[PDB]
Parts: sequence; C-alpha cells; structure tokens
Amino acid sequence: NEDLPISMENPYKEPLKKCILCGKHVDYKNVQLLSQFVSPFTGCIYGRHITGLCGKKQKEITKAIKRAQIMGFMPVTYKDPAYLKDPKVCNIRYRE
Amino acid sequence: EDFIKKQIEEFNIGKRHLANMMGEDPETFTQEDIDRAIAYLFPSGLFEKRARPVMKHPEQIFPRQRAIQWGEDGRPFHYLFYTGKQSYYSLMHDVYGMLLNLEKHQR
Amino acid sequence: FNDKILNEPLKHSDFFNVKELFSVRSLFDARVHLGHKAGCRHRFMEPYIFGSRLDHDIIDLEQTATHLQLALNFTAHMAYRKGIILFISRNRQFSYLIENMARDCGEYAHTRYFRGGMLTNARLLFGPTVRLPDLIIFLHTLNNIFEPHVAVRDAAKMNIPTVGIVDTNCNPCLITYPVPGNDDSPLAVHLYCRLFQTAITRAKEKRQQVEALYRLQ
Amino acid sequence: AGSRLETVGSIFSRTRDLVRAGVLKEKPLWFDVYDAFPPLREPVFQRPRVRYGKAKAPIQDIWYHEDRIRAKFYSVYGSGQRAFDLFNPNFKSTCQRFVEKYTELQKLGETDEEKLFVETGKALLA
Amino acid sequence: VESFASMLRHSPLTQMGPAKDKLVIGRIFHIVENDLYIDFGGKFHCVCRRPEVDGEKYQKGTRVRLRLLDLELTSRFLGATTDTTVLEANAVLLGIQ
Amino acid sequence: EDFDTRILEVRNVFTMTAKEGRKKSIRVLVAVGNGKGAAGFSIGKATDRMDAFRKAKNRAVHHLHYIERYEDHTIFHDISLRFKRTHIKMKKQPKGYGLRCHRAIITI
Ligand SMILES: [Zn+2]
Ligand SMILES: [Zn+2]
Repeated sequence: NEDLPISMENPYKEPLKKCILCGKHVDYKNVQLLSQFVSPFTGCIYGRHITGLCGKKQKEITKAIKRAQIMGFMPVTYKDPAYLKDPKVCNIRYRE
Repeated sequence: EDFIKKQIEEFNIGKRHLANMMGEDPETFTQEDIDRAIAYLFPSGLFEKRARPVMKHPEQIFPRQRAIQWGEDGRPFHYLFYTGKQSYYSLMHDVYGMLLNLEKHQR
Repeated sequence: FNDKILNEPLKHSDFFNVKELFSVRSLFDARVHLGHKAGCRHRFMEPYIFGSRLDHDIIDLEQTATHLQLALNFTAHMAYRKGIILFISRNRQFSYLIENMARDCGEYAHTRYFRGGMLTNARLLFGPTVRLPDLIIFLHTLNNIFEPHVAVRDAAKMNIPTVGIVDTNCNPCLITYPVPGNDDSPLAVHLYCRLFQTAITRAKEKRQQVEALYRLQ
Repeated sequence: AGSRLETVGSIFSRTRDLVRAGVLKEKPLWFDVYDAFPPLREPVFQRPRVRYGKAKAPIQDIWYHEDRIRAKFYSVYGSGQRAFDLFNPNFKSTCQRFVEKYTELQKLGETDEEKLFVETGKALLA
Repeated sequence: VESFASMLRHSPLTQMGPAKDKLVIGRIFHIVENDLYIDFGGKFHCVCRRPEVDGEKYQKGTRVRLRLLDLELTSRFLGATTDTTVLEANAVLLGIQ
Repeated sequence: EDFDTRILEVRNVFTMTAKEGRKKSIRVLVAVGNGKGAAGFSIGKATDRMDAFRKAKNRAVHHLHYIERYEDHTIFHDISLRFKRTHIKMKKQPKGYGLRCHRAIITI
C-alpha cells in the first residue's frame, strides 16, 4: 500500500562542482588573472590537471593567454614579476 | 589390525627363543641384549647399520599408520575428515582454541 | 524393512516445524538484509535484491524467508536420513566458528584450503570406499579471492545438493538452495550457524524417537 | 555411472533421467527428498553475460517520503550533533524526530513549504 | 508480522543516509597490537590505529566515537568487470563512549 | 556389463620438447552408450595406444547424457544446430527409414 519506497529524483547530491572561474569572464587585457596560470620560471601554461579548470574555461584561458602574448599585454617566457604575489590557485609541488 | 598381531607374537616367540638360544636364564631380558646377540649370531661386515640383521619389536620397524576412519555406513569419526591432513587441522584448532581463552580474559 | 519412518516425513509439510527458528524480525536485527555495493552485484542476485539505498544493495527479507523454510527443511532431512553434511566456508573471520559448530553438532567442517580434487578425485586421495557428503552447506559461497568456490562446481560434478549463503556478489546458480542473505557480518553468521546447528540436532532427535517407537511396536 | 556435466542440466534432471536409463542402480539419499520439497528455482547452469546496450538493471533506487526534510537538516544545520548507535532497535535520531515533527503538520496543514520548516524550526528547542 | 518494507523504513541504517562524516558509536571487537577492529553495526568492520592520547583505554567492548567515512572502500579499476571490495570501511577513531 | 564403447578417432598428435625432441602421443575420442537412451563421450590421451583406449573408455561413463528420445526408433523433432563452425541438420523420420547420416553419427 503506502509503505514501499517511491521513485524520486535522487536527493543528497550537492549541485556539481563549479570550477574556479565558473561564472566569470576571462579577458585578454586581464593579465593578472592570466599570469596566475603560467609558470613563474618558464612562462608556460599550466594544464587542466594543475589549474583545476573545466575544459571550457581552460580553453578560454589558453585562447586568451596566447591572445595576449602577441598583442604586447603579457610576456612569453616568464610570469610578470610585478604580479607574483597573487593567490596561488595552481597546485604545484616544487620546494614543498 | 591383525597384521601387527602376527608380528608381536612372532617376536615374543623369537624373544623367548633368543633367550633359549644364548645361555641367558632370564626369559625376560633386555633389547640391547637382543641387539648384541644377533650381531654376534649373524655377522655381516655390511656397512649400513640398517643393512645389518635386526630382529626388533615390530612397532619399531614397521612404519606407523592411521587406522581406518569410516566405520560401517560411512560416518568418518573426525569432524575434519574431509580436509585431509585431518589431525593437523584439528591440532591447529587445538592451538587456536588455546589462544582465545587467554585473550578473552587477559630446539 | 525400515521404510515406515522414511516415508512419513516426506508427506508431512514442515515436519520439524522449522518456521519457529526465524522470521524476518530475527533476520533484520542481525543485519542479514545488507548486501554489498551496486558496483559489485552479480546478475543473479537481481531477483533477490529489494533495492539500492545510496548504492548499498538491500536484500529481500521476504524472499529470504521463503527460502529458509525450504532450505533449513532440506538440511533437516539430510540429518534425519543420516547423510554426511559438510560445512564449508573460507571466511577466515568465522573459520574458528564453523569448525566449532561442527563439534557442537555431529556433522562435518572443512574451512581450510581446498585441495584440488577433493570431491572429483576422492577415491585416490582417500581409500577407495569413501562416502562423499550428501549435502554441502556454504557460509561464504565466495572464495578468499572473489570468485565462486571450487566446491560449487565439484559439488555439481559429483551430483550433491548444496545449500549456500548467497550475498549480493555471489553466484546462486549451480547451488540448489540459495539463501539470499548477508555473510560478512559477525552478527549475521552467528545467527546462520545458530539456525543450521539447531535445525539438524532437532532433526537428529526426531530420528531417535521414531525408531525407538518402531522398536517397541 | 553418474554424470559429471554441470552445464547440461540440474542435478535433479541429471539424475531423474539416469534412473529411467538404469545406469545408477541405487537411489541417492537426497533424491527422494528433493523430489518432495523442491527449490523454487531449478539450479540449471547459466553463463553470466554482460549488459551491453540500453539494458540497465531493473532494480529500484529506493527513496522514502521523509528524505526531503532529512536532506535539508543536513544542509541548513549540521549533521547529527548527537552520535549514532544503530545497535538498539528503534533509535530515534535528532533528524528522525525532526521528520516526525514535520509529518504531523501536513496532511492539510499546508501553509507554505518553507514555512513548514519555519514552524518546526521553533519547536525543537522547546 | 511486520512487513519488511516497513521495518526497513524504521531502521537506523536507513535513517542515517549518506554516511559522510557522520558521528557513529561502535563496539571494538578484536584487538591486535596496534590495530583496532570496530564493529559499529553495518555490514563490515573497520580498522583504526591506537592513538597516543589515552592509548590504554581501548579494550574489547570499548564504545568509541567514529566519523564513519564512507562505508564503501570499493573501486573499479582499469580492467575490472566488478569492483574490488576490501571488506572494510575506513572509519576514523575519535574517542571513547 | 551392458554398455559398449566405440572408438571415434585415433590421432597421432605431437608436441615438442627441449630434450626429447619430438614427442608423440595418441589422442583418442570414444563414444559410450547402452542402447536405451543413455550415452556419453570422452577424449583421453597418453603416449601408448592401449593406454589412451582405457583412459577414455573408463572416463566416458562419468560424463554421459540421457538422450531423451521418441519411441525407440527416432527423436522428438527436427533440430538444426551450428556448433562452432559445423552446421548439423538432423530430421525426425518415420519408422524403418534407416540411419542415413554421417558415419560417425552412425556409431552414436
Ligand atoms: Zn566551469
Ligand atoms: Zn559478502
């Protein structure tokens, strides 16, 4: 009668993980955001396993990092040494 | 088993004869007397000690076996027949029992 | 001629009144109804499963209890008709318990490594005149690596009926009397050894009073 | 004789057709038992095969009517501050009383759904 | 006779739910020299370490507080057709009683 | 003493061994039946021919099917089986036809 379990649409699942830049808007002029995802020694872009971005927002980062090198907005071979103490969101091992 | 009964009795005849062989008046006489006599009775020159002649008590020369475990209408007596190595696994049970009632309280 | 006391307890229905050693309530409070993950369910636990709760498979306790009026009844008859009952598990967490329960009753245990060819090659492993078991009771149908036991095949190769505890990952197929229930829980198989022990020693003392009644009349 | 072929049938059917043949003379000691009180499923071998396509498993993911208000208590407040026991029968958690202080209110209490938490927000401290 | 579907609804495993970081009390049921085997109910046991705070208070039957992380400890790996249970739980000890 | 066995294949089969060089063994396949519905087959092998013969004759009576038949002569219905690559097509027929079938199926 009333007793048996119903079919409902699966509670106790918190809504899915919004990455870090989920509703935000990357620019090519927004160098201090873009310089956060390149390496402070080599200038190379950290990957999706490091940056923790979704594949949508990782690709807008890379399509705007490479947009900004040729326009004269950010340098290729290093992080902007002025913009070095920003919140280190990219997880990387070295010197623990 | 009636294969051992015909060799215990045949031994005590050959014990009683060997005291009647030699001059030893005690018809009850020691085994190292028997080991001494037959060596001096049957002189080998053989090199192995297990190749020289021996007449001994047959439980000590025939190897020992388990007896049969199934009586009539089957029913093997041990509660671990159907392992094989039937006494080892019980002797592993006697030890595992012997450790838990310790830890239930406290060459 | 001794076939008066063989052909009564096949006509009687639940002759040993085995429907008193359990209900769903005793089975609930010792956690029979819990099964493993929905990740490792089998195909043939599919009828026996109530559902999954947050991915934990829950075993039908109604469909459990309609097996055990029928599974414990048959292992009562195997104790009545004097057949050899072998207890097997490979749990290693109840391996003391199964063998100790085989001494508390009068039938058999084997909870150790399974030598290859224990039932299919018995006649050279033992003497040539061995009465092989007439029912095998499993308490873990799985092996210490998670595939079904050796003796679920060699039971059926040697044509022996078998009652087996089947849990959400086990294989119910070749064993004739599945018991869809828990086996990994220490309260569950204390219950399971309690019903299987008492159902045969009640079934043994039924066999004692009937032949004595026949001995007098 | 006997047959050792566990694929080709049940051990009943691999025996009750061997007594019709007359290859085993003695009637095995489980045969006249199993015939009388048989299992609800004949233990024929089947090879287990994998679902490949649009064939999900027909089990039901069980959910109960009181799961909503249970879910929100682990959202807006914490977990059980009181610890669990689960050894005693009928343990009533701080959520299990909270779902029962919800399920008197409806039926036909029916003020607003958020308000139905507002009425039971007050009552548990009292 | 009570129906199974009813007594599953009134069952404290069902009432718990998604077992992440949930305060559970449990019995200890086997002591090994360092490793504590806590039977909380459930299907399985769990194994903890013997802490340096009150390290003699953990005997057989000692009711202990548990965060009860995630009764699973199952995972499917790259070849597998089922998934590899370990028959454990990874519940972390907290205290006593 | 009411069964009889018939040989179905003798095959000089070979493997190759580090010391022995070439090694011959004999792979026999027998069929065993008794009339009356129960029949079975087995494969056994050894190096010697009499050794393989006894090995399969004394094994085939542990793997025997009950071949359920119609009244004594024929089978119940038409069957059409494909077995690994072998199509077999076998038909129910009326009494006194004869066994017009492959010479191995004759002896079974
Ligand atoms: Zn995103
Ligand atoms: Zn299990």
